[PDB]
Amino acid sequence: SCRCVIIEKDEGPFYTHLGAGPNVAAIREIMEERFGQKGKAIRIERVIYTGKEGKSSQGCPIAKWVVRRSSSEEKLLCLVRERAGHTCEAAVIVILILVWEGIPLSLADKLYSELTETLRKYGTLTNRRCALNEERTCACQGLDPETCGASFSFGCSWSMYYNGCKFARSKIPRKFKLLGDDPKEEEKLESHLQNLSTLMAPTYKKLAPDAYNNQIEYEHRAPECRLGLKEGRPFSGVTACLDFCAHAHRDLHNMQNGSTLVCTLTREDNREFGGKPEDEQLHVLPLYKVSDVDEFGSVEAQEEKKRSGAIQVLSSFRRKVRMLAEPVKTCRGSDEVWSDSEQSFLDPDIGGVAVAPTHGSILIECAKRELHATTPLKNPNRNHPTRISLVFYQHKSMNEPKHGLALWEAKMAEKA
DNA sequence: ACACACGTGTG
DNA sequence: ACACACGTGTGT
Ligand SMILES: O=C(O)CNC(=O)C(=O)O
Ligand SMILES: [Fe+2]
Ligand SMILES: [Zn+2]
Ligand SMILES: [Zn+2]
Ligand SMILES: [Zn+2]
Repeated sequence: SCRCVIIEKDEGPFYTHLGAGPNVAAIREIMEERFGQKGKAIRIERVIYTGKEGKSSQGCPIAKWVVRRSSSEEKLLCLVRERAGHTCEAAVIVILILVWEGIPLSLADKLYSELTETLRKYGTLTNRRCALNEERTCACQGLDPETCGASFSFGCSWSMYYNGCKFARSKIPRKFKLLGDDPKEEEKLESHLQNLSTLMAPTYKKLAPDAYNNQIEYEHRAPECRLGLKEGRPFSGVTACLDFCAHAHRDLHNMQNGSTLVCTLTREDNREFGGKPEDEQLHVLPLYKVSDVDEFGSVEAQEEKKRSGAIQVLSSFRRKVRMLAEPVKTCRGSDEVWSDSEQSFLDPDIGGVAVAPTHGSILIECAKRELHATTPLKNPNRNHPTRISLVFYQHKSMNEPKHGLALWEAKMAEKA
């Protein structure tokens, strides 16, 4: 759409549905309008796309810079990318929005408790490729099967076998299936996530209207493939991640021109603004580094944030981890090894920009397009997790009524 | 190209 | 508890 000219990967994935404008100043104007507040309440960080991925010696997620909530006065964090070379009307795009005070703290406290107890006792683990490094030998979730970090997926999901909702053949699908057949437990679980899906829809509409609008386009066509209890239902699936290390990946089944909302819950020792948690999980963009200047282009302003901790400049580590003796085999013992990261820290252009999302916060990013990851916990324990994330998304080709049951019957009706 | 996947209902 | 049928996109 611009004659800056064409457009490549050197500048990063291009999209505007989280927001775009000719300069950082214009982004503040958009965000102040959406959020209803001007000034210190909104924080914008410029991040530079380098295309060079930060990872450990074993190929597992690491951070290099941590963007942390600067003060209780900061309500909304915005990460932006100024696209290299562009002077057009979409020169600066929004790649992540973080609402610090996303849901009520009393609900976050209760969801932390309810989801942990329900899922550890009744949850069916969902196997995902991003649970493992590329060599598939790492142990970032932990090795105790009773306690290891894990991911549980609910709602509707896309299926290559139907090119549509996996529930195409299910009379009365179970969107929140738990081990056994305890309907009362599944209904409680369902009610919590349906309620939360209902609470977050308006927050999504408010802060990322274009993305939100794309996700409700076929709401009245495929309502069986949407969550939520009130008009305006952008979400289709929800995944709960309990101390789960999501290795660098993109959410490739996600619908184009959408986004994912991540609601973070944290263990009880990490719920005060100025607190030293024994551990914490971070959300990382491994292809980005931080700028030398703040939102307004001041070097000293950026240096003040570095020494204040609002941007935590991390340093290299050398730790001992476990490596599986055999890789985990695909759908189709252990030994100790050193894991380093000096190499990611020696190159200033190897990326690793992390945010530290708080209890009850809401994170919005286009996970289909941006490589993203979560850091492994020191002692993962899904029975008492350091962090729970609830990832709300809509997969592609989820626009048929009744989970696509009509097209499937019509499909098999092409018979001989 | 081509290995791989936030699966489920049949029998 | 198993086997089998159904078959898409992407990043590289
Ligand atoms: O929990 C987070 O912050 C990110 N989670 C994911 O990217 C995922 O499970 O696909
Ligand atoms: Fe993801
Ligand atoms: Zn790993
Ligand atoms: Zn341009
Ligand atoms: Zn469905």
